[PDB]
Amino acid sequence: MQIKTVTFENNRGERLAARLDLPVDTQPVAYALFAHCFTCSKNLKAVTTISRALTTQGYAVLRFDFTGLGATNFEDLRAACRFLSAQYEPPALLIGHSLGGAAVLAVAGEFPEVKAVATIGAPCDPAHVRHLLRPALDTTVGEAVVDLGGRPFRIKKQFLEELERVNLEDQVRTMRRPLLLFHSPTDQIVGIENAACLFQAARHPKSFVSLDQADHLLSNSDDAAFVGEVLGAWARRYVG
Repeated sequence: MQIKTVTFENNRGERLAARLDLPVDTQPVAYALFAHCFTCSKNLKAVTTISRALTTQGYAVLRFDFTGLGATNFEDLRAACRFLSAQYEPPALLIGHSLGGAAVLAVAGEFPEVKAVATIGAPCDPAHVRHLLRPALDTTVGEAVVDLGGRPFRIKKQFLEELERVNLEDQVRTMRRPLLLFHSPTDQIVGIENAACLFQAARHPKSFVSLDQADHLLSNSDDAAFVGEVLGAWARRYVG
């Protein structure tokens, strides 16, 4: 594995940063976009453990920090996908954790080259997102403060507005791509009922893997390794 810092712009010319994790394979089996909220934790051990499991299997992984902790919206995720399409290969796998999971599910259908989608702890609807969010104080307008049980962060109000308008369950039903949902039954932030909701909305192929006693932010790195290894093995059926 080699890790690189990358930079790219969105359609407003704003500069975004990400980390690109490359495998030993000169040609990766696939490039994955991984939109996540693990930056809410005390460290990045969860996301680097997942990413390392994927690079071990030959994937390249673009880690996109959805929290902005180092304000996000759908266009920033699209910008990351365009960056991969231009400078690498269009991503064949989308991965989303927490709010990032809701985001990748809502945009996956926009990208024909995406062959598989996987999420971790994703909420299924606006009511369960509202549980996590409150309006931020205006000065910079139109943002919200998110609480996932760790470091809080800001996002654009446009995110929930757009998510509510496109309807996540409709998007999942019409995605026409294989889906893998990970969720902990003991998740205190986004309840396990959200995974059942998403699974019922989806069409086959659809899959679900239980994270047993894991927490929302995967603070046990054994759980993060598990997610990465299973995800990589599963997606290989579809990406090549």
